[PDB]
Amino acid sequence: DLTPKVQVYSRFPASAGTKNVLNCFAAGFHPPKISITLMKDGVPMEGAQYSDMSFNDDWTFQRLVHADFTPSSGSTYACKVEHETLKEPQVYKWDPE
Amino acid sequence: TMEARFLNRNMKHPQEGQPLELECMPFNIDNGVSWIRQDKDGKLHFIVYISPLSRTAFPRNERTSSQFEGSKQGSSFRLVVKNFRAQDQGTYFCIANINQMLYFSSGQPAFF
Amino acid sequence: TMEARFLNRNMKHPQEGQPLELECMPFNIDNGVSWIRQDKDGKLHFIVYISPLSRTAFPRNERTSSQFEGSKQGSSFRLVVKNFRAQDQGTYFCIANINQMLYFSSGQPAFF
Amino acid sequence: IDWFDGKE
Amino acid sequence: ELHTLRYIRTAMTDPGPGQPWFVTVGYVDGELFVHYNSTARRYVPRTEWIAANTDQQYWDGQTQIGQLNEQINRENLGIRQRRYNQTGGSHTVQWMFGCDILEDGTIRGYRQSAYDGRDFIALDKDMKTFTAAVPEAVPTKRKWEEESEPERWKNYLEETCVEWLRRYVEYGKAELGRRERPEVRVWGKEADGILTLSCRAHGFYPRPIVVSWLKDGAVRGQDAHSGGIVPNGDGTYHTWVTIEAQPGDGDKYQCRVEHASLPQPGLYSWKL
Repeated sequence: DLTPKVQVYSRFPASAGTKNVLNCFAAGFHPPKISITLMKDGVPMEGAQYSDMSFNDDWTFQRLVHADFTPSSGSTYACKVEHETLKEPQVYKWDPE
Repeated sequence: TMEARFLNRNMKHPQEGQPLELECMPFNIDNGVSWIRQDKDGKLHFIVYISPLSRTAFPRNERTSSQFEGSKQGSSFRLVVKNFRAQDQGTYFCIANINQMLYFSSGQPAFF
Repeated sequence: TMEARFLNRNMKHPQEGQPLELECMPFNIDNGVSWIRQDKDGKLHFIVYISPLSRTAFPRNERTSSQFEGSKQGSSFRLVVKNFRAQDQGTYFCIANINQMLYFSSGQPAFF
Repeated sequence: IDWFDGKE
Repeated sequence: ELHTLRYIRTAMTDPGPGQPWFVTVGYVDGELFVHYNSTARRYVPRTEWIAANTDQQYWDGQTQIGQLNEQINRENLGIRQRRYNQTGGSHTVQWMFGCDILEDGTIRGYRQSAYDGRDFIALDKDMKTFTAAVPEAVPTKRKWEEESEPERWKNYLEETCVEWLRRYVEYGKAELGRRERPEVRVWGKEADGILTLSCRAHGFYPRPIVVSWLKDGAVRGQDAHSGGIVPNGDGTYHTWVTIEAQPGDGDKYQCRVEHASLPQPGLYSWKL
């Protein structure tokens, strides 16, 4: 399929109170138009940077969004992805530990 | 997809007594590949597993690392024959194990 | 070590339009096995991976039984073809992947 | 260095 | 000593709101180092070493090349759309080319294009003709074979590309050749009477790595669910592999990590 394959992770192994970077990586999709939003408790996180768009040898596109944050126990972090292949935006929750 | 050719694109058939290099470009290289050999009975023989770090794992009847050797070159896995023998004739396949998925390259016949 | 034959051992040929039952007893059972099918040209097709917990992995990542059914029973993995068709003819192999090592059962010809 | 593509 | 220089272009008709329709990016040894898009209209460095080893003439010439490619790709997108009798919608042209210096000292080169996710035209391995994957690419091939375009791109890939790749590998030796160890973390969660164990490796460099789940000392094969190697924001990489087991049975499994930065593979276990 040409739907986005999404993965949510942190730059370092997350510890409550220590600074880190939350990454959302979407790969293997087409067409390249896509929306990827990092969310702290359903609200878009601040300081999100969208990396340059590339593709693999199979011409499928990839995009990485990342944002600096301090992981808080008692806060849910997700990634919302919208694409033409999906009939509704898809949310991918982040497993902190 | 995947094919498995002779390294030399001019070579049609392998020669006796000389080395033979088999090339295999898999669509995914983040995982290793396994070389297998099918005989004339049709039974399948595992030859060697080549890892992405080029670290090879040979069968436990250890003596292929004496005969064949697996390596990585760029984005292509390579199986080398020091001496092509009569027992080295057969159909050679590349197998890629991506998640729980097996992908087979088109076999290369090494006969005559 | 490991063979994988028809459950029905009197039966010589698989039949059209009906299910077809294959049993596979591997020497190691704590790891899953894969059913693959070779054509008459020799092309190799991945059919299914059956896990030790009986959780099936089908081509293109699917977990859905559209045509095939994989399961575990005692010390034997079982592959059924719900509707045996003309394109399901071929030589069926069981593959066990233990410690980066592949072990193959002798193939079984399923032809009309 | 990059280089310019051909016209199709 | 495997080194690669790669350039990829994307020309879109539906890029998205506030997104450049034409984007070109370059990679040395997998690391992004140059970038051009149709909004900034200028080639820009993406690493400190490439900026620290180039003069303004370099970036001016590259920007000229990028703008010329913008115009050419606009027209090529239109032509490809019309050979398919297409008036509008989401259509994309992709280009991928470059050169590899492999560990045996040999040279490889490639230049392939795609239309709407599928192959369109490509310079073949002998670098003597162009191969059209679809009939709509046959006119282009004809034109490109009467303009001596195969030899032009052969001379680029076999020379200019390789020598500039050598220069880039010199400039970024310290960065490209560096080693960064992964921070590994084993985790476990139970649901529906199944115990999912996960092993995450964070922030490793270079990209090649192997993360295996051992059960009772034996490497598991198709029983592990891997996510592949995915990027971090800082040029490092990340991977995670899970495996399912019975409620309990936790001491049987180990995570093994093999990487260029670890003299011996790392072994990790769960600790609830």
